[PDB]
Amino acid sequence: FCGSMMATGKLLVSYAPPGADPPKKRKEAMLGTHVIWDIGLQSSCTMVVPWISNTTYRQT
Amino acid sequence: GLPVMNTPGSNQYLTADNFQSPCALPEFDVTPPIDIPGEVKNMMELAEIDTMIPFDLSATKKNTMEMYRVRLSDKPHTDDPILCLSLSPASDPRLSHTMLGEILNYYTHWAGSLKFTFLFCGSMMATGKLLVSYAPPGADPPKKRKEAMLGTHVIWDIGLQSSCTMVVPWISNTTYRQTIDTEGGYISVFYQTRIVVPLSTPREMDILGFVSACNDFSVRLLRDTTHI
Amino acid sequence: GLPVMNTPGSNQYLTADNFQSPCALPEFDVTPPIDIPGEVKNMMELAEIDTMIPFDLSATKKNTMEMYRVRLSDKPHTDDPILCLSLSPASDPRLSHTMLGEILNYYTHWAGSLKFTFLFCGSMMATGKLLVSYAPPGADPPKKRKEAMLGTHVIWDIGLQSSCTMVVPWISNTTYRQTIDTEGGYISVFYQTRIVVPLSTPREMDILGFVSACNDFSVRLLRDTTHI
Amino acid sequence: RSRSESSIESFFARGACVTIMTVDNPASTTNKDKLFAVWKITYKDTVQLRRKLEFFTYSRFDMELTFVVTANFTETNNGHALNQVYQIMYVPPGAPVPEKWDDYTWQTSSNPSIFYTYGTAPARISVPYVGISNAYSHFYDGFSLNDFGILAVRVVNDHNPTKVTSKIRVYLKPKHIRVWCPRPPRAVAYY
Amino acid sequence: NQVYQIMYVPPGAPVPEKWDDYTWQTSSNPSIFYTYGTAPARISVPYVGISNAYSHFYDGFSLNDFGILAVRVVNDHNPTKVTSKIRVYLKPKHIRVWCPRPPRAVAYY
Amino acid sequence: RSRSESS
Amino acid sequence: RVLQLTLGNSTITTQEAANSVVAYGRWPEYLRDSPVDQPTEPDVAACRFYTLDTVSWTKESRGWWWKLPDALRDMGLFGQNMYYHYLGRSGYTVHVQCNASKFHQGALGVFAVPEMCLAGTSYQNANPGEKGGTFTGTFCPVDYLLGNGTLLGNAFVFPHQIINLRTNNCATLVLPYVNSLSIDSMVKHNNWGIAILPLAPLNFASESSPEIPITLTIAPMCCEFNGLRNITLP
Repeated sequence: FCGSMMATGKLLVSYAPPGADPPKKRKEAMLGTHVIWDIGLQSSCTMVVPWISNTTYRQT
Repeated sequence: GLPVMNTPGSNQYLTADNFQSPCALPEFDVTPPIDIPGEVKNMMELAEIDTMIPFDLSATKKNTMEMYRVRLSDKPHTDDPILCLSLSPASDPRLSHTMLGEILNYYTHWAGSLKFTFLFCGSMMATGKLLVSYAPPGADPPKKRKEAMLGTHVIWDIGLQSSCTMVVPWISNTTYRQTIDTEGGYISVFYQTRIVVPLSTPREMDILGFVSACNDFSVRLLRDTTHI
Repeated sequence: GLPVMNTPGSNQYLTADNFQSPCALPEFDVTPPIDIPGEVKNMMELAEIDTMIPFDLSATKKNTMEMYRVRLSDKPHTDDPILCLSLSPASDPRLSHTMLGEILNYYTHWAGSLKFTFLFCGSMMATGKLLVSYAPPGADPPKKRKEAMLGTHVIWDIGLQSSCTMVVPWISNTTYRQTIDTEGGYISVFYQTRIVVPLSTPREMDILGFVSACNDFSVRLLRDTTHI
Repeated sequence: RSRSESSIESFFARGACVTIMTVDNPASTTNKDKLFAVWKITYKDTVQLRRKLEFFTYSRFDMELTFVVTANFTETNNGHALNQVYQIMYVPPGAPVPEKWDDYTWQTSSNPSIFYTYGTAPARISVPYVGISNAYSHFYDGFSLNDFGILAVRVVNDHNPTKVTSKIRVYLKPKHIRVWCPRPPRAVAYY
Repeated sequence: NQVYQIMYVPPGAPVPEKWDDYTWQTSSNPSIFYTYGTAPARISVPYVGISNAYSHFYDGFSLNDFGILAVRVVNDHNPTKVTSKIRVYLKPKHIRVWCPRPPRAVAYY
Repeated sequence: RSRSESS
Repeated sequence: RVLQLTLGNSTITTQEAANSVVAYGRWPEYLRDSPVDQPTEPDVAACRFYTLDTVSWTKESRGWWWKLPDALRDMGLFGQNMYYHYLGRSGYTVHVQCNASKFHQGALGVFAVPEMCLAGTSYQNANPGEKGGTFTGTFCPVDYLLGNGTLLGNAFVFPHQIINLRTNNCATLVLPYVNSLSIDSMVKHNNWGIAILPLAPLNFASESSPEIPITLTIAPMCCEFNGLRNITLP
């Protein structure tokens, strides 16, 4: 985040795993995996999405 | 002599009390009792005896042996339960008339585990499989065999063992079930497969059902009601 | 048998007494109790909970949140107290309605130490200093900041700590204060300095006040009055 | 200083008339229904007790009930009578309550009973905690209040030709109390 | 047989006004139901001074209390007036005194 | 649970 | 310093849970010994911080309230568990932060109230699910009363914490399971009830966000359910 030093809020970042459908409501996304990243406390939410694939090598 | 004060409660007869009363035959010697076999020490030790459940209370079938068997047949293979049965030991006419129920009738709270039994009593050569399912309370009795197989349920093979027994478990928020009206669960039996048979043997088997209390069962706060 | 003499006092019901009474369900087993959290063992353990003091009982402001805040402002810097407050936990409407007071209402003598609190709840950037003074009983509440600074008094800096707490002490000749009408002391708050602020931040802060009993507090001789 | 006088007991434990059951001698002449009177034990009438209880959310308590009976003839007539005797029936929770004067319920063995002969030491019994749950509740945040039984009183002398009305104060007094989760008290006003 | 109610009202407590004032019911007040024609009723309030001893004299400004007795019959619609006296026989117990003073002449009382 | 009340 | 609490698929950042209050100083735990006691134990995914839709506190905001478990009658799993199961009992950590700028004076009281019977009656009326219910200053139970004709000033008895903005901007009540029973129907009976009232009225500087958000992060703890498991015998 690169907004005011005084600005503050909370954004929900959610990992919709594959096969499923991207979430369209905040609610649905909170049910999934998701960080609740407070703008005001830490200027940057990092987060490693995990590796998956049946075919244990993803095709580009 | 010794100074005393009679507090309130003196000279009232209180049915619910017990105090050493003066005996009217103090000289009289009582006949010593013998070791008659079959002394009961606690009412529960009757609730513990599996008795028969009148599955059919149809005015016709009732008040005769007929109110106890289930006509397992071989007619159009429908998909409903063979015999559903709500486990309100008191809130259900079927279970009410049982011995268990008879003792339950003399109490308000009771809380234990009912154990049922289904003794099949059809041909020695007959064979099939019935699904018996315990729908736990709060839910709704299952109406399709499928739904019931998803729930808890024994798959009891007629041909292998003439009787499926099965202790339903004890539950209740209010850790003492109230006999009056409203949950308790259910027990259904589904034809899993038709009851196939060899030669002219009839396509009309029957099944008997038992019920009784397990060691965990107990009752509290007596309440007789019998009057006229 | 044993010779006895019933002295006077026999066969009178004396509400204020207790004697083993015959039980009406001697067979009945009671439901065992559980460890529900939050068991209270003594009324004092409620008087010990700081609650809010309705500083303003103006028909308008009362019976709504408004009866609890004090409009610290930045209007003409007068020299009276911001809010004087007599410590008659019972003899004063303001303090009467508090929880402490509620328990006090059920007793005639009580005698301990009240501890107050003043949580400021204005801007994070706002800043100033207020003088809170304990006028001990017998005397007269101070009317000028000066007089109050001569007395006991904290100089509580808004800017440094959002809340001035302070246990007023226990006193009384008659070593049990009577709840009814007539002394007890006072507690005033003086603007020491104006509440200076940076930018458009409003010049309208507010302050909340608490009160509760300390370990030394206790009550005696119960007296319910509630009727209709 | 000491806390003793404000412990839970010292607070709650206090005889408080919670009601006055009134009955009439079965005067075969015109007595309609005053034949017996019945009251469902509930605190909810005595603001006093009620209030102290709502100071908490949960509580258990062996309730002790005393009985004070008082009679008098209704007609200034040469009212004569033999010392009457009242029946005091305690009906434990979830038990049928009498309807008739002579409903079978008076006879029914379950119900603990009291025969207090007028003009004697006040009658007394003490039902123990009878919650089906682990404590009586005072508030609920769910759907389908608790019971403490019913009192029932009826005169037993029958064909008396002189009407004899009688009040019976009940003096319930919580004993062995224990409470949970204190709550702010309701203003005297709403009751 | 009537029955009298004997209410003890501890110091600084409201005293009944009506016949049926709420005070009779009020839980604080220790009470007595004496049924006529029985062993005389009896109770015994302990020392109830707010101070450390009842005073008999004072040399200051704004006498002590020992509560109030209150009696009322309980049988109601009796159509025959029945007056009743109730003597109270107070008897100090566990006494202890301080600073003897010359006694007042029998006369002034 | 206990059996007491039904002895 | 900021702690980052995790419960499987959910994570919450928290400044400093130093001002955490456990109601009645009783930490929530399971049913102690006092299988046979049918303790079906699914303490897996139903124990994750859920987040209710944030309310917008304003000048004239009276207050908000949520019943628990009610609130979570939809928060995925837990909400499920309150149906496949007849009985249950969970504590809960309620975590109320309300980020605001240094230029917003204000103060909220969060009150956990066991058996919070909000007076003035029809199931749906008293169960606002996940969006909570609001108060009013005159349906909406009266605010300074909390339905029940009580004087606000006494609320503080009930496990409470004050979010005075010019200090901590978060609050965390920790309710343990409380009830007249040992277990119960999680659906038709709301053990707790969280009410948030503004003590000091929300005020701020000229041109600044005039409606600071407040979020609730209810995580059910040490929860459990009844049993369907029967028993057989040869």
